[PDB]
Amino acid sequence: MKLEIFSWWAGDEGPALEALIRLYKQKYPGVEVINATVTGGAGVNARAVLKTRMLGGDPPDTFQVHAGMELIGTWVVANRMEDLSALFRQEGWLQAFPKGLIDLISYKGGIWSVPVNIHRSNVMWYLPAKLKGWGVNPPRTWDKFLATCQTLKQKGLEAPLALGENWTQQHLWESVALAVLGPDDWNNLWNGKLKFTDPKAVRAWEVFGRVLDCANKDAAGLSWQQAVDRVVQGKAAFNIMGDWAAGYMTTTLKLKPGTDFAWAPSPGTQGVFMMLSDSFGLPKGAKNRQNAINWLRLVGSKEGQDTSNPLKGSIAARLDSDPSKYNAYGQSAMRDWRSNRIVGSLVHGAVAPESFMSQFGTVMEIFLQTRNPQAAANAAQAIADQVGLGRL
Ligand SMILES: OC[C@H]1O[C@H](O)[C@H](O)[C@@H](O)[C@@H]1O
Repeated sequence: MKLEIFSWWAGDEGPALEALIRLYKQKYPGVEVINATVTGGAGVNARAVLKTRMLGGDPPDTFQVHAGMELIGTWVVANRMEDLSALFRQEGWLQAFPKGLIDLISYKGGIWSVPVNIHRSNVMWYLPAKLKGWGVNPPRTWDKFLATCQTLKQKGLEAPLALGENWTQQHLWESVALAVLGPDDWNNLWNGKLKFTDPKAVRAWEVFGRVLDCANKDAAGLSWQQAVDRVVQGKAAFNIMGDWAAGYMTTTLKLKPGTDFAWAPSPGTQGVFMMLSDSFGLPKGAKNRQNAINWLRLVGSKEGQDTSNPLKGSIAARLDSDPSKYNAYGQSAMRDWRSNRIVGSLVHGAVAPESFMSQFGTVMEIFLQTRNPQAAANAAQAIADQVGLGRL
């Protein structure tokens, strides 16, 4: 009796998953659970290893996968995933999750994964005590951000923005783009109505370039946790990162939300929640099909999601989640989830296929070397053209 769970929740990202695994082992003491993590922020490495396994005919029993185009445009269109519609009916999930989320996991009459959470991409983290020590406010626009960072450089803070490795630069970029375009034109990139070479979209890269000039010069070789650490250490003022950062700061670092650190929407994005969702499906050919199905039932449940997510920093996908189980960050994100305009993340798989996502890092590499907005814009457009962005 075995169950192999594939994810990128390694190291200090593992607490929430480990909690779910203990829960599963209580309910199913016969099953030896293989925690098959591929170490690497945002699943860049996991994606590559999964590809080797899936194409090799050796699927895991289930794998972490983002709801939306990431899920659909890779293993679903390849006809390698089981349709979960029957299970959704059995569990009452169609009424348990918001319709917008159901839509992301639905394609050609089937439902293809089970959401465990909602993360938000567009969060700016800072230490409200360090900001007072520097006598600045948390910036609500990119102009105020750029002006505040200049003040901080003047006051001796060399790199007021914390930044890490390539994907985290893309992560920053999607917040900047959302701010510059607004939610509708952000959405228009992904349906192909707005070209990346439109002056409106080129400007995303202009604003992004200036933001990049407030960042640490050693960013390329740092993990997302190391970039958060810079803020906690006061070697930076700000970091734009998903709310797994809140999980890191509370679960791992034992910091108190609101007093030891605070949060705001990414500058220029207040009122918009850029979402993503970690989900699990059922691969065809899974060696342990029933055990995996039982894992899906747990991750789709209120008991599972309200055990795991408070540790993670994400909120539950389930509408019936109990807010009393969440700290001050969790409860804030819960509120914004219900009230804000919702758009999806690029970097975390909601809005574009892996064909595009995987090549966006190359685009970002070339912006880092050229710092030419038009070149980057042109590169994103060529990629979109080559993959047929919008066809799914
Ligand atoms: O690795 C950092 C984060 O990246 C991913 O995009 C996941 O959706 C999230 O679960 C994870 O914490």
